Amino acid sequence: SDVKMSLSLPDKNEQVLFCRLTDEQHKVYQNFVDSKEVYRILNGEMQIFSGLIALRKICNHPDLFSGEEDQFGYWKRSGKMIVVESLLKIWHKQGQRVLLFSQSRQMLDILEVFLRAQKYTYLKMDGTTTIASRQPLITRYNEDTSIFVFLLTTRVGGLGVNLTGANRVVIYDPDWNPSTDTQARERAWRIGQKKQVTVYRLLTAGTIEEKIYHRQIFKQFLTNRVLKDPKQRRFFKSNDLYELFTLTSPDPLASSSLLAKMRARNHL
Amino acid sequence: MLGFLSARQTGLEDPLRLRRAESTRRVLGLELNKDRDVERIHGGGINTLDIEPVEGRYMLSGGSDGVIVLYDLENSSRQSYYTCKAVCSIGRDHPDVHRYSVETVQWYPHDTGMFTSSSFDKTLKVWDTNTLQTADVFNFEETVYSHHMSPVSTKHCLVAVGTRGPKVQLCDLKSGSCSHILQGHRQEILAVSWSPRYDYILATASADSRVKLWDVRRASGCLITLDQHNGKKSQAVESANTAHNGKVNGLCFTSDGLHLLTVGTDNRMRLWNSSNGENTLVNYGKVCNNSKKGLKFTVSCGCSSEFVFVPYGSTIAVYTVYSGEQITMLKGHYKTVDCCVFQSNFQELYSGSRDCNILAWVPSL
Repeated sequence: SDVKMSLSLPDKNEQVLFCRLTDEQHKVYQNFVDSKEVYRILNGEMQIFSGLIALRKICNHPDLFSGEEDQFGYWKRSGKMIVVESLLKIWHKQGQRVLLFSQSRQMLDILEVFLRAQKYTYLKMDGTTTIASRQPLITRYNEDTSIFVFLLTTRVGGLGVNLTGANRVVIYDPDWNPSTDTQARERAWRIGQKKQVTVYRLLTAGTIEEKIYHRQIFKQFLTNRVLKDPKQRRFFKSNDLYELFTLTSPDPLASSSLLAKMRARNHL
Repeated sequence: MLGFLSARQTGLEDPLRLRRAESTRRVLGLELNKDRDVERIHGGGINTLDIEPVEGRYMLSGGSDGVIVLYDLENSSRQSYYTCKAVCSIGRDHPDVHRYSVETVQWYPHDTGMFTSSSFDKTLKVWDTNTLQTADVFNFEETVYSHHMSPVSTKHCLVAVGTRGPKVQLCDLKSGSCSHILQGHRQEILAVSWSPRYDYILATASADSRVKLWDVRRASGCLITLDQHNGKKSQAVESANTAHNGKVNGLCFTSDGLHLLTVGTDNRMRLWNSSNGENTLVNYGKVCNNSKKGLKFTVSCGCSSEFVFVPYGSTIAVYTVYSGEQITMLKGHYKTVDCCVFQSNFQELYSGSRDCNILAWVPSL
């Protein structure tokens, strides 16, 4: 922010998208939140890991119950995938290069399958890909514009890799650690980015994703309370309790300066 | 003495010669107050005294009964014989008196508009010279045995605090951050001192019987490790390995921060070089201390040969720092002496003991 003018970067945009659950996806979410397992967890009986993981999987896609054009991970069954198809269409028609992120490897595989269903030229990288081949792949994608979309797991997709070659970035799935999201979305807007970039972070409105978004908002508030300034406004969008299982879909000093500073410290 | 005046007038000898010769001759002839008497205000023993650095006029004093008294030393009366009045006081009725004996009290160097004080109630209050109100406090988890502000730092304003915990705290007065601790010691820390020469070199000593010269900028514990026998081998950072065989409850850098004098409960004193911690084998004989808490002493400045005024039982014992001669003994107290200060302007000594007295030793003739 204080170096951009002295560095001549292009413009950036931070649009956040609030998706709508599909009928099947909404039904699955409603079924699961009405299950007995979540009731047991809310009673403290069982570990909270399982319910959270299941909800994340559902919101990413109804892959719990693998439902032609009905193969496992069919794009129209998850609203986020429909919106992603729309955006990929628009950007491919706009001749832009897109960056596609995801937290989970399996949803990355479903996304790859959908991309193969389309004609888009993709190029994927996760922990599975051999390390020796990774930097070559980065060089390739930053080299040729033929590859339209780049698939990544955020745990390797972020973390110091330079992907100025891409133009557009979409964050499919949120996470508990906002730093992951920031690193991913900063994979594009770096030194050498010669085109305007815009960020699209996908959240299923009124679901677990919105609650995780609130939590990580509170986290940026905590961090900015010390790194940027101490006058940080109090987080108020949520009280951050354990009711995120619910479905709420929308619709030299001279001995005077020292004394004065110290009094000021004492009068807070 | 007339010869010095002749030489000085003729330009034979630099005035330096007369100045330092006369200062020494005054220090040798020191003896109990012919022409002073310190007003009595303390109900208990006096734990500390601190004559101000600039102009050397006012003298704080911290009693064992929680009261601080601020003195005036200049003979404002017209008589040859006078008394040192008390200007103000943090009495027992002040809303901010310490609940217990005051263990250390120190003027703010570079400006008399402040003074710091510490006490066994685990508090280090930072007063105002003029308004006389505690403009801060640092509350600690264990009793505060001693503190010391750097005497030369124009940049930093840290305040080393040696408490009954094995962690040397470094509070700051610029925005107050009492988090810092120097890891490495092993038991209580009975004394701490800042170098007068180098800004950041802090030397602390602990009841586990070793002194350790830290550098407070580094991140590598301590620099030097003081060892009685200064053998070939080296050690890591601990309080172990016996600078003295018993508790070390005393520290004083000599006037210009080269060497380092340490008294300890094993009835010995040792002069160590402070560049390499090299015990310089000066000895001083058998100096009696058995104080269970900090032991304050001082060294003269502006004298031809450098002395040290070390309490010795109820007597102040004067030694020559570099030669170990016992110049004399001052015998004027009735209980153990606990702190002595030196007035470098006129070569005068003030001494405070458990007997609730602050005596003045002035040169005779």
